Amino acid sequence: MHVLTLDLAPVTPKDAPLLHRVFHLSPSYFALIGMELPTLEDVVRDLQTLEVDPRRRAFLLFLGQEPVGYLDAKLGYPEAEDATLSLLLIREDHQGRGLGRQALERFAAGLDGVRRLYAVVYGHNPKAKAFFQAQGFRYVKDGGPTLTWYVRPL
Ligand SMILES: [Cl-]
Repeated sequence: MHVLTLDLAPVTPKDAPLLHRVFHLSPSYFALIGMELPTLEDVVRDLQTLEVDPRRRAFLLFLGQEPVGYLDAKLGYPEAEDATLSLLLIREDHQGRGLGRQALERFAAGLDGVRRLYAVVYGHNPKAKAFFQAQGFRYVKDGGPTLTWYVRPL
């Protein structure tokens, strides 16, 4: 059986163990960007940091009770009127079923009053670049060797 509708649950520091597990079930992403899997202590610290920023919009992605991804954006960056998506991750066993597109469309639906939505891609990740272009994000610039910027009007 399949749950179809993806729920976007706002993340809090008590979610650290669940977000840790999502990252640990996504090893290929961390290898691609040249990083060890995050420690639980690292995930806690990162959640404490986003907790105190009123403009961060971060979510665990749920199918029923199962955490199957993570979405992290910042309103008001690069400009006050815009938003930027810094991470969209679907757990590796749930990739290729349209959940990335669903998460993006559900998130963008909530941004009436925002002007443009940027996405920043880290490292040599052409698969992610192909995904964002397919969803209507055009290339803006590269941000040095490690970063590439894309944008979609709302
Ligand atoms: Cl459903």
